Amino acid sequence: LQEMKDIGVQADANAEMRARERRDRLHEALSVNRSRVNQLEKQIAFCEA
Amino acid sequence: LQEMKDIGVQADANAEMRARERRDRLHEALSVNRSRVNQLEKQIAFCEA
Repeated sequence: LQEMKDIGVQADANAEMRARERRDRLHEALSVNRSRVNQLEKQIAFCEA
Repeated sequence: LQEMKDIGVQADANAEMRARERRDRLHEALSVNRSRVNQLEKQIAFCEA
């Protein structure tokens, strides 16, 4: 129980599913935003050249 | 010790230091590799054109 106080995380079953859903949708959104950025930078680099 | 084998990690302090050092040298080398590839790609696209 002291180890639980040291890590300082509530980790409720409801909180766990909610946390993974938000961070997983965020991981895919980051990958999509970064892919758009890379695509637009390649197009812009081609336009410059 | 069974829990330590269920999480599947050796967890030795001397190995922890050696592992982090080897990974950090590789992370630094990879960052340099990406940068080199980006400038040489610019050179390639420009010189070919």
